[PDB]
Amino acid sequence: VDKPDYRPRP
Amino acid sequence: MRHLKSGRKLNRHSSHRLALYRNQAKSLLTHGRITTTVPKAKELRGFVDHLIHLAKRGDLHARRLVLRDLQDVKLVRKLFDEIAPRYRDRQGGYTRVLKLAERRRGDGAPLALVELVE
Amino acid sequence: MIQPQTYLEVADNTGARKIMCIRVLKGSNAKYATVGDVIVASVKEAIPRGAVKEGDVVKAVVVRTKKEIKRPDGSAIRFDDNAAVIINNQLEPRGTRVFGPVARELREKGFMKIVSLAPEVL
Amino acid sequence: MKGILGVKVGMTRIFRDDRAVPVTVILAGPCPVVQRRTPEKDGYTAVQLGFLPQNPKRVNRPLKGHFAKAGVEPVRILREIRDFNPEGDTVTVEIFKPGERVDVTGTSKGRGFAGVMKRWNFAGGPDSHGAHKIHRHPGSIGNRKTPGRVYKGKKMAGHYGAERVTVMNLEVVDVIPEENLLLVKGAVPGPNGGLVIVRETKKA
Amino acid sequence: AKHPVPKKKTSKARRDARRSHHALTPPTLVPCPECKAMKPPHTVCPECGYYAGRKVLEV
Amino acid sequence: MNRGALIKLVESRYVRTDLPEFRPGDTVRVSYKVKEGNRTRIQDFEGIVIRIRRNGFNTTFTVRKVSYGVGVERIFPLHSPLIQKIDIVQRGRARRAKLYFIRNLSDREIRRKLRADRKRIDQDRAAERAA
RNA sequence: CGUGAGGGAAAGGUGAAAAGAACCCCGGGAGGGGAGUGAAAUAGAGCCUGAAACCGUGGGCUUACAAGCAGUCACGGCCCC
RNA sequence: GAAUGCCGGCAUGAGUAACGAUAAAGAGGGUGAGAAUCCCUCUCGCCGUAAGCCCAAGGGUUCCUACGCAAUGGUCGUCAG
RNA sequence: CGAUGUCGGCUCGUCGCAUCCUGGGGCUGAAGAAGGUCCCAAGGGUUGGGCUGUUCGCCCAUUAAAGCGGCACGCGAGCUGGGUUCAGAACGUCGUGAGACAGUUCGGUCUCUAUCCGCCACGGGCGCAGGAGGCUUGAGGGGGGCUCUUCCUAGUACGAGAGGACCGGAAGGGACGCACCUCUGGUUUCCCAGCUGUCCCUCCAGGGGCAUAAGCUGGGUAGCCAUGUGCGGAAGGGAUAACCGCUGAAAGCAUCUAAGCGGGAAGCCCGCCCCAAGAUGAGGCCUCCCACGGCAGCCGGUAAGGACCCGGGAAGACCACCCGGUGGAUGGGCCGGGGGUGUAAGCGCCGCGAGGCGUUGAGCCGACCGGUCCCAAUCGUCCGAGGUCU
Ligand SMILES: [Mg+2]
Ligand SMILES: [Mg+2]
Ligand SMILES: [Mg+2]
Ligand SMILES: [Mg+2]
Ligand SMILES: [Mg+2]
Ligand SMILES: [Mg+2]
Ligand SMILES: [Mg+2]
Ligand SMILES: [Mg+2]
Ligand SMILES: [Mg+2]
Ligand SMILES: [Mg+2]
Ligand SMILES: [Mg+2]
Ligand SMILES: [Mg+2]
Ligand SMILES: [Mg+2]
Ligand SMILES: [Mg+2]
Ligand SMILES: [Mg+2]
Ligand SMILES: [Mg+2]
Ligand SMILES: [Mg+2]
Ligand SMILES: [Mg+2]
Ligand SMILES: [Mg+2]
Ligand SMILES: [Mg+2]
Ligand SMILES: [Mg+2]
Ligand SMILES: [Mg+2]
Ligand SMILES: [Mg+2]
Ligand SMILES: [Mg+2]
Ligand SMILES: [Mg+2]
Ligand SMILES: [Mg+2]
Ligand SMILES: [Mg+2]
Ligand SMILES: [Mg+2]
Ligand SMILES: [Mg+2]
Ligand SMILES: [Mg+2]
Ligand SMILES: [Mg+2]
Ligand SMILES: [Mg+2]
Ligand SMILES: [Mg+2]
Ligand SMILES: [Mg+2]
Ligand SMILES: [Mg+2]
Ligand SMILES: [Mg+2]
Ligand SMILES: [Mg+2]
Ligand SMILES: [Mg+2]
Ligand SMILES: [Mg+2]
Ligand SMILES: [Mg+2]
Ligand SMILES: [Mg+2]
Ligand SMILES: [Mg+2]
Ligand SMILES: [Mg+2]
Ligand SMILES: [Mg+2]
Ligand SMILES: [Mg+2]
Ligand SMILES: [Mg+2]
Ligand SMILES: [Mg+2]
Ligand SMILES: [Mg+2]
Ligand SMILES: [Mg+2]
Ligand SMILES: [Mg+2]
Ligand SMILES: [Mg+2]
Ligand SMILES: [Mg+2]
Ligand SMILES: [Mg+2]
Ligand SMILES: [Mg+2]
Ligand SMILES: [Mg+2]
Ligand SMILES: [Mg+2]
Ligand SMILES: [Mg+2]
Ligand SMILES: [Mg+2]
Ligand SMILES: [Mg+2]
Ligand SMILES: [Mg+2]
Ligand SMILES: [Mg+2]
Ligand SMILES: [Mg+2]
Ligand SMILES: [Mg+2]
Ligand SMILES: [Mg+2]
Ligand SMILES: [Mg+2]
Ligand SMILES: [Mg+2]
Ligand SMILES: [Mg+2]
Ligand SMILES: [Mg+2]
Ligand SMILES: [Mg+2]
Ligand SMILES: [Mg+2]
Ligand SMILES: [Mg+2]
Ligand SMILES: [Mg+2]
Ligand SMILES: [Mg+2]
Ligand SMILES: [Mg+2]
Ligand SMILES: [Mg+2]
Ligand SMILES: [Mg+2]
Ligand SMILES: [Mg+2]
Ligand SMILES: [Mg+2]
Ligand SMILES: [Mg+2]
Ligand SMILES: [Mg+2]
Ligand SMILES: [Mg+2]
Ligand SMILES: [Mg+2]
Ligand SMILES: [Mg+2]
Ligand SMILES: [Mg+2]
Ligand SMILES: [Mg+2]
Ligand SMILES: [Mg+2]
Ligand SMILES: [Mg+2]
Ligand SMILES: [Mg+2]
Ligand SMILES: [Mg+2]
Ligand SMILES: [Mg+2]
Ligand SMILES: [Mg+2]
Ligand SMILES: [Mg+2]
Ligand SMILES: [Mg+2]
Ligand SMILES: [Mg+2]
Ligand SMILES: [Mg+2]
Ligand SMILES: [Mg+2]
Ligand SMILES: [Mg+2]
Ligand SMILES: [Mg+2]
Ligand SMILES: [Mg+2]
Ligand SMILES: [Mg+2]
Ligand SMILES: [Mg+2]
Ligand SMILES: [Mg+2]
Ligand SMILES: [Mg+2]
Ligand SMILES: [Mg+2]
Ligand SMILES: [Mg+2]
Ligand SMILES: [Mg+2]
Ligand SMILES: [Mg+2]
Ligand SMILES: [Mg+2]
Ligand SMILES: [Mg+2]
Ligand SMILES: [Mg+2]
Ligand SMILES: [Mg+2]
Ligand SMILES: [Mg+2]
Ligand SMILES: [Mg+2]
Ligand SMILES: [Mg+2]
Ligand SMILES: [Mg+2]
Ligand SMILES: [Mg+2]
Ligand SMILES: [Mg+2]
Ligand SMILES: [Mg+2]
Ligand SMILES: [Mg+2]
Ligand SMILES: [Mg+2]
Ligand SMILES: [Mg+2]
Ligand SMILES: [Mg+2]
Ligand SMILES: [Mg+2]
Ligand SMILES: [Mg+2]
Ligand SMILES: [Mg+2]
Ligand SMILES: [Mg+2]
Ligand SMILES: [Mg+2]
Ligand SMILES: [Mg+2]
Ligand SMILES: [Mg+2]
Ligand SMILES: [Mg+2]
Ligand SMILES: [Mg+2]
Ligand SMILES: [Mg+2]
Ligand SMILES: [Mg+2]
Ligand SMILES: [Mg+2]
Ligand SMILES: [Mg+2]
Ligand SMILES: [Mg+2]
Ligand SMILES: [Mg+2]
Ligand SMILES: [Mg+2]
Ligand SMILES: [Mg+2]
Ligand SMILES: [Mg+2]
Ligand SMILES: [Mg+2]
Ligand SMILES: [Mg+2]
Ligand SMILES: [Mg+2]
Ligand SMILES: [Mg+2]
Ligand SMILES: [Mg+2]
Ligand SMILES: [Mg+2]
Ligand SMILES: [Mg+2]
Ligand SMILES: [Mg+2]
Ligand SMILES: [Mg+2]
Ligand SMILES: [Mg+2]
Ligand SMILES: [Mg+2]
Ligand SMILES: [Mg+2]
Ligand SMILES: [Mg+2]
Ligand SMILES: [Mg+2]
Ligand SMILES: [Mg+2]
Ligand SMILES: [Mg+2]
Ligand SMILES: [Mg+2]
Ligand SMILES: [Mg+2]
Ligand SMILES: [Mg+2]
Ligand SMILES: [Mg+2]
Ligand SMILES: [Mg+2]
Ligand SMILES: [Mg+2]
Ligand SMILES: [Mg+2]
Ligand SMILES: [Mg+2]
Ligand SMILES: [Mg+2]
Ligand SMILES: [Mg+2]
Ligand SMILES: [Mg+2]
Ligand SMILES: [Mg+2]
Ligand SMILES: [Mg+2]
Ligand SMILES: [Mg+2]
Ligand SMILES: [Mg+2]
Ligand SMILES: [Mg+2]
Ligand SMILES: [Mg+2]
Ligand SMILES: [Mg+2]
Ligand SMILES: [Mg+2]
Ligand SMILES: [Mg+2]
Ligand SMILES: [Mg+2]
Ligand SMILES: [Mg+2]
Ligand SMILES: [Mg+2]
Ligand SMILES: [Mg+2]
Ligand SMILES: [Mg+2]
Ligand SMILES: [Mg+2]
Ligand SMILES: [Mg+2]
Ligand SMILES: [Mg+2]
Ligand SMILES: [Mg+2]
Ligand SMILES: [Mg+2]
Ligand SMILES: [Mg+2]
Ligand SMILES: [Mg+2]
Ligand SMILES: [Mg+2]
Ligand SMILES: [Mg+2]
Ligand SMILES: [Mg+2]
Ligand SMILES: [Mg+2]
Ligand SMILES: [Mg+2]
Ligand SMILES: [Mg+2]
Ligand SMILES: [Mg+2]
Ligand SMILES: [Mg+2]
Ligand SMILES: [Mg+2]
Ligand SMILES: [Mg+2]
Ligand SMILES: [Mg+2]
Ligand SMILES: [Mg+2]
Ligand SMILES: [Mg+2]
Ligand SMILES: [Mg+2]
Ligand SMILES: [Mg+2]
Ligand SMILES: [Zn+2]
Repeated sequence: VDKPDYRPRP
Repeated sequence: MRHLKSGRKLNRHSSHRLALYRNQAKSLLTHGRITTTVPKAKELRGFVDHLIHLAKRGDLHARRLVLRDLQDVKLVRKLFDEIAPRYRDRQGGYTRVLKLAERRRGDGAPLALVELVE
Repeated sequence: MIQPQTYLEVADNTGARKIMCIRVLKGSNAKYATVGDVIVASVKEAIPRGAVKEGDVVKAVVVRTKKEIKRPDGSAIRFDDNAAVIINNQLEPRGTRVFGPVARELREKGFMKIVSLAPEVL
Repeated sequence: MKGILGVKVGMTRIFRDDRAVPVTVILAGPCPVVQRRTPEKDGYTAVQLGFLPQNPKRVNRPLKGHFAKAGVEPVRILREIRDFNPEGDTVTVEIFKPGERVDVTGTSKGRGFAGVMKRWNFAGGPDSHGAHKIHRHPGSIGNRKTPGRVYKGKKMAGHYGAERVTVMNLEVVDVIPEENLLLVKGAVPGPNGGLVIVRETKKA
Repeated sequence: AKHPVPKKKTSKARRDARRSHHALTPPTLVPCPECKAMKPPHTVCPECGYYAGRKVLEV
Repeated sequence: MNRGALIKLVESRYVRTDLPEFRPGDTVRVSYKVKEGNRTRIQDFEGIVIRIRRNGFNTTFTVRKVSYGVGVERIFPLHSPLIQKIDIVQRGRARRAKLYFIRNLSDREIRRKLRADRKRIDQDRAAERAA
C-alpha cells in the first residue's frame, strides 16, 4: 500500500 | 578448488611468472648455485632440469628450444659443452634444493639454495 | 532445447515459415522442448494464402533441433536448425509434405504420419 | 545384508544390448573378516572387515594385537558392515551377482568453503541493473524484531563436500571375480582412489 | 553498509580471553650432528655448513 | 594397483580393431545398425568427419553431412557395436584437428579448403594390392 | 591556523652544592650493570612530591554442566594475621 | 558523576582495516653491527606528444661533498628532498 | 521526533489454516464420467509470459493447482531505488502576488572495516579417575516427504446415446534433491598451432619480448562443471483424523460406546539418508602398555603411544583431516602410456617467387595412468601410564 515517506532519504 | 592442478602462481601473472623462471634459470645455469625463497627453488628444479636434459640431447633442435628460454648464446654453449656433459649418465635430477636455516630480516621469508648437482 | 521465445523453422507446407515458441506442452512447468515434444507457438512469419497466417497460435511438434539429442546406443545426432511441423490436436500434420530430415525419435512418440512423409529419418 | 569395502577406480561405459551403460568400476575383493560383533558380546550384529594389505613396518602394537587375534595379516582399513555375517573368514565380490541392486557409500569430493550458490543452489543477485557487490550473496537471512534471530539450520556459506554420501539402488552390471572388480551402473561418491562401501540395497 | 561499530567497550577479561590463543610456540630445534649446535631440522646447519653428513656451504 | 590398467581391462572386452583408420577431413560412410518397426536395419551415414576426440575405448568421432537442405552432425563411439563397417570414401587434407569452421562454409568453399589427400589416397591404393 | 582583516596555544621546579656519575663490563648506539658523588640517586638530568584511569611481573584464593545490573545475606572449603 | 560540558591523560575496537595506482620482478657481487629495501653487474618489465628535455610561475638551499640514522620515510635503511 | 528508513521489486525463508492441488471421507436434486456442498488433512507442491513503479487487477499460453494470510503491510548495517518527500523545470488549476495541489510531467548523492547475541562453517582447551591405538551403539537431531500422462483391466460395470469407471496391474514424464564426469556440452592465463605490427638476438633461417591483468585467432588434457549421467521421494510396519463398522446395555426395541473389539488419510510414529556420547546421563567392544625411581600430592626418567619437523594430498582460508618420510614411490626429475596439437628444425627436391612436396602423424607436449631412488622427505627432539576412596 502506497503511503508517504515519513522520513527523508539519508 | 585446485584439485590435481600442477603449478605455483607465485603471485605473478602469466608472463611475469615465465620470466621469473627464465631469469632464475639463467642465474642458476650461470653460477651453479643460487639462493631464493623456498617455493621459487622448488619450481626452478623442473624448469631447469628440462633445459639440462635438452642439452644432453645436443642436437640443433634442442639448442634452439633451449634458446627460447635462455637466450644467451654463450650461456647455452656453456650448458651444452660444460654442463650437460657431466650428466651424460644421470637420469633426471640434475638440480638439488636444500633449505637454509635463516629467514630473511625484512620479511621473514624462508630461504633455500638451489644448485646443479655433481 | 526449445523454449518460449525460441524461433523455429517450420518444415512443412502449411505456409508458416517461422514460429516462435510460446509454451512447451510437457507437464506443468517444463523448461525445454526437444525432438518429439509439442509446443504451442505464434506464427511470426508465413507466406500469403496458406493454411496458416502470421498471428495464428498453433501447435507444432519439434522435429529437429540444434542442441544435439543423445541416444541410448551412445550416439547423438544434431541438426543445423530447430524445426517443427505444425499439427492439430490429434498430432496429425495440418500440412501435407514435410521438408528435410527428421529425428527418428518422432516415430517412437507416435508421429508416424510425419515420420513417413519425411524425405529422411536420422 | 551383504557388504564389502573397496576402492573407486574410475568410470566408463560398456555396451549391453546395443546400449551404452555408464559405469563406475570398483575394486572390491578381498576383505578378511577380522572381528565379528555379536549380540552377547557387543550388543548388536555385524562384521568388521579389513581391506588392502599394509606394510607391517607401519602397524603399531595395539593394532598388531587386534590383527593377531584374528590370524589376519595387517590391512590398511577396518570397517564394519552391519547385520551381515558371512560364513567365510573372507568376503569377496562373489557375494554380488549381476542384476542385483546395491547402495554405495563414499566420501564425497570436497569443495571446501563453499558459497551459497554452489552449496545450496541459491539464485544470488542480478548481474546488472544496479546490483551492488551482491551477485553471489544470499540476500535476506531473517525477518525483523520478531523473531530477532536466525533459525538454526539456515542455509549459509561454509564447508561443503568431503562428507559421507550414500547413493542408492545402483545396478550391478557385471562382476569380474578374477580381478576383484565390481561394475556398478551410474556414479559413486568421491574421487577415484577413494574408499567406498558396497552394500545390498535397502530398496524394493 | 551502515558502518558497524562496537556497541560496548570490551572488558579486560574479554580482551585477554581473546588472546588465550596468541602465545608463540618456540622454534623447533634439533642438534646438528657434526657441530652439536642447535638448529632447525631439515636445514643446512648455519654454524658449520653441514647437511646430510657433508659440507654444503662456507659458513 | 593400477587404476588405468584396470579400466583398460574392463574395456578390453568391447574394444574393436576391425575398423579402418581415418582422419578429420576424410569422407567416410558409417553403416549403422538402427532400430525401427519391428525390425532393425543398416542405415548408412556418409559425410566429412569433423572431429575425433580421443580417449582410448571412449574416443568418439563426429560426421557432418548435408541432408535435403539441412546440415546434420552424428556422433559415434568408435568402438560401438552398432557400427557394422566404415568405408573410406575419400581422403581430405585438413590442417586442423577439429573442423568446426566448415559449418559456415559453402559447398564450394569446403571443397577448396579440403582438397584430396593425394598422399593418403596413393597410400590407400598401395595396400589393396593383396596375395 | 588563515589570502587577509584576524585567530592563537602548550610549555615552571635535580641538588645545599654539579659534587651532572672518571674508569671497567654488555651493546652499533640507545639503554643498562658495576664503580664513584650526595643526607638522600624509584633526587640521574625522560630529575621535588609523584594520586587516578591505563599496561605488566610475581604470589594467595578461585574457575571449563554454567544462566549474569555482577551485589547482598547465610553456610561451608582453602589461604593469611 | 553526569551539562553530545572544558583541558589533559590513558583505554576499547585490534595485532584488526590499512601500508596510496595490478609498469614486475630475479640473481650475483660489495658495504655494514644489521640489508628484499644502499652501491655495482647481468637478466626481466614500464613510459617514450612521456613517466624524456628546456622555459616561466610558485618554492627558497631542497644543489654538491663529507660525517651521521634518534626522529621524519606509511616497512627496512648502511639510504634520502 | 538527542531518528523505530518509509511503497513496489529481488533474494532468502519460516509460520498459520479459514486448503488452491494432491490423500481420506459424509451428503448430493451422486446412473457413469464430471461436479456441488460440508468434514478430516499443513507432508509436499502451488508455472512461464504481455500491461503497469505498482501491491492488486486484467489478459495470453499452460497446469494437479495456478490458495489466502502472519512474520515492524517479514527481509535497504542483504541488493535495488521504478513509486512517494527536498532543491531544477513545465503543463493543468488556484492565487493580484510571492507561491500553491490525499493533480500531472522530465530530472535528481542509498554510508569499504560486525563488538555482543543469533546463524553457517572450522579449530584450540579441559573434561569423560590409569595411559594409549582402533572399531562402534544411537539418546537426541537434521534431511526427505510433490505430482501427471498413457496403456492393460475394458470400450467391461453404468448409460436410450454421447460418454465412461471403482479395484488391480504396467510403462513414460515435469519440477525438485544428492552424487558424478563414462558420454554430451562448457571452461581450461600458456598445453599445441596459425597470424599482424614493432623492437631485439644474429645477417639469413630460427626465435624472444610487447601489444591485457593471454596481443589476436583456431583448438584443447586433467580439474572444476550442466545443458550431460546415475540414483531418490518409496515399500513396509505401527498408531490415528474425519468417516464406516462388530458385539452391546442403560432404555424388553434401537444405539459404533457406556464394558470390549474392528476398519480408516499425501498427514502422525517407525522405516530410508546424514549428524550425533560435551548423551558431563561424557555409553560399548577389540587390541596395546604396566604394577619405575625421590620426597587421590609434587619432581624426574620411561612404556604403549603421541606431537614437533619434513615430502605431499580430488583435505584445506589458517587450523583440521588423510597419506608418506630412505625398513621410502611422498612430491620433483627421467622413462613408457594416455592426451592435446596436427606433419618441428635441418636437409633434399620442384618453383623466378610467395609457396609446394618428402623426410614425417613429425616436433612440441600441464595436471591423467604408471615405472624408475636420479633430486629431495638428512639428522633428530620433545611430550607421554605407575592407575583416589566404600
Ligand atoms: Mg578459483
Ligand atoms: Mg597432482
Ligand atoms: Mg598448485
Ligand atoms: Mg606455469
Ligand atoms: Mg610480485
Ligand atoms: Mg601479495
Ligand atoms: Mg595471469
Ligand atoms: Mg610481463
Ligand atoms: Mg601479457
Ligand atoms: Mg615435467
Ligand atoms: Mg632442506
Ligand atoms: Mg624454518
Ligand atoms: Mg631488513
Ligand atoms: Mg498483422
Ligand atoms: Mg568411507
Ligand atoms: Mg577440495
Ligand atoms: Mg554464493
Ligand atoms: Mg549443491
Ligand atoms: Mg547450479
Ligand atoms: Mg536467478
Ligand atoms: Mg545468475
Ligand atoms: Mg535483473
Ligand atoms: Mg547504486
Ligand atoms: Mg558488480
Ligand atoms: Mg526493515
Ligand atoms: Mg526473540
Ligand atoms: Mg570438511
Ligand atoms: Mg554384461
Ligand atoms: Mg574422480
Ligand atoms: Mg546501507
Ligand atoms: Mg556492514
Ligand atoms: Mg557501497
Ligand atoms: Mg559485511
Ligand atoms: Mg565500518
Ligand atoms: Mg553499536
Ligand atoms: Mg581495557
Ligand atoms: Mg589481566
Ligand atoms: Mg573476547
Ligand atoms: Mg582413467
Ligand atoms: Mg534410409
Ligand atoms: Mg580563510
Ligand atoms: Mg600563514
Ligand atoms: Mg577567528
Ligand atoms: Mg587552551
Ligand atoms: Mg633547586
Ligand atoms: Mg638550583
Ligand atoms: Mg662505557
Ligand atoms: Mg661497543
Ligand atoms: Mg652511557
Ligand atoms: Mg646492562
Ligand atoms: Mg651507569
Ligand atoms: Mg656516601
Ligand atoms: Mg637525616
Ligand atoms: Mg621515593
Ligand atoms: Mg626525592
Ligand atoms: Mg614525567
Ligand atoms: Mg625540594
Ligand atoms: Mg619523581
Ligand atoms: Mg615517575
Ligand atoms: Mg601507579
Ligand atoms: Mg597473575
Ligand atoms: Mg545437564
Ligand atoms: Mg564444575
Ligand atoms: Mg548469591
Ligand atoms: Mg543457612
Ligand atoms: Mg548529579
Ligand atoms: Mg559521546
Ligand atoms: Mg564523545
Ligand atoms: Mg567532555
Ligand atoms: Mg567531567
Ligand atoms: Mg572536552
Ligand atoms: Mg577527552
Ligand atoms: Mg590498544
Ligand atoms: Mg591475525
Ligand atoms: Mg574485527
Ligand atoms: Mg580480516
Ligand atoms: Mg577490520
Ligand atoms: Mg589509507
Ligand atoms: Mg590486509
Ligand atoms: Mg606504494
Ligand atoms: Mg601497492
Ligand atoms: Mg589494471
Ligand atoms: Mg648478496
Ligand atoms: Mg635493505
Ligand atoms: Mg638493515
Ligand atoms: Mg640484493
Ligand atoms: Mg620494490
Ligand atoms: Mg643500486
Ligand atoms: Mg603504451
Ligand atoms: Mg614516438
Ligand atoms: Mg614551501
Ligand atoms: Mg635544510
Ligand atoms: Mg647545483
Ligand atoms: Mg644540502
Ligand atoms: Mg642531494
Ligand atoms: Mg654517505
Ligand atoms: Mg632514521
Ligand atoms: Mg631507523
Ligand atoms: Mg635504527
Ligand atoms: Mg644526534
Ligand atoms: Mg618515520
Ligand atoms: Mg622507519
Ligand atoms: Mg606516507
Ligand atoms: Mg653505517
Ligand atoms: Mg628523502
Ligand atoms: Mg519519530
Ligand atoms: Mg538514541
Ligand atoms: Mg540516530
Ligand atoms: Mg532500528
Ligand atoms: Mg520510500
Ligand atoms: Mg509467506
Ligand atoms: Mg481445517
Ligand atoms: Mg479429494
Ligand atoms: Mg462419481
Ligand atoms: Mg449423471
Ligand atoms: Mg465430496
Ligand atoms: Mg501442506
Ligand atoms: Mg510446514
Ligand atoms: Mg502453503
Ligand atoms: Mg515487448
Ligand atoms: Mg511485466
Ligand atoms: Mg502488475
Ligand atoms: Mg490496478
Ligand atoms: Mg483436478
Ligand atoms: Mg501469474
Ligand atoms: Mg499493516
Ligand atoms: Mg515491510
Ligand atoms: Mg508479504
Ligand atoms: Mg522492507
Ligand atoms: Mg540502502
Ligand atoms: Mg523495500
Ligand atoms: Mg534491516
Ligand atoms: Mg540498518
Ligand atoms: Mg538495522
Ligand atoms: Mg544481499
Ligand atoms: Mg518516472
Ligand atoms: Mg503514479
Ligand atoms: Mg525537484
Ligand atoms: Mg519536483
Ligand atoms: Mg509541462
Ligand atoms: Mg495555466
Ligand atoms: Mg488547484
Ligand atoms: Mg486569481
Ligand atoms: Mg491568474
Ligand atoms: Mg539524465
Ligand atoms: Mg519525479
Ligand atoms: Mg525518482
Ligand atoms: Mg549504491
Ligand atoms: Mg565478532
Ligand atoms: Mg546480547
Ligand atoms: Mg574439540
Ligand atoms: Mg582439540
Ligand atoms: Mg550398547
Ligand atoms: Mg533417534
Ligand atoms: Mg542436546
Ligand atoms: Mg477397452
Ligand atoms: Mg451395453
Ligand atoms: Mg515417477
Ligand atoms: Mg575425462
Ligand atoms: Mg568433458
Ligand atoms: Mg566426454
Ligand atoms: Mg568436450
Ligand atoms: Mg609456451
Ligand atoms: Mg605468446
Ligand atoms: Mg615478434
Ligand atoms: Mg628473419
Ligand atoms: Mg621490450
Ligand atoms: Mg612498452
Ligand atoms: Mg603489459
Ligand atoms: Mg584488446
Ligand atoms: Mg586475428
Ligand atoms: Mg571449444
Ligand atoms: Mg583459447
Ligand atoms: Mg578439459
Ligand atoms: Mg541439469
Ligand atoms: Mg504408509
Ligand atoms: Mg447399521
Ligand atoms: Mg447391533
Ligand atoms: Mg426407549
Ligand atoms: Mg469404550
Ligand atoms: Mg478406532
Ligand atoms: Mg469395516
Ligand atoms: Mg490401523
Ligand atoms: Mg507419496
Ligand atoms: Mg556414524
Ligand atoms: Mg565419549
Ligand atoms: Mg561415536
Ligand atoms: Mg540433559
Ligand atoms: Mg567412551
Ligand atoms: Mg604437514
Ligand atoms: Mg599444505
Ligand atoms: Mg606419521
Ligand atoms: Mg625420521
Ligand atoms: Mg615419488
Ligand atoms: Mg615420479
Ligand atoms: Mg600418445
Ligand atoms: Mg595421439
Ligand atoms: Mg610437410
Ligand atoms: Mg620439416
Ligand atoms: Mg631453385
Ligand atoms: Mg609422452
Ligand atoms: Mg624399486
Ligand atoms: Mg640431530
Ligand atoms: Zn653444524
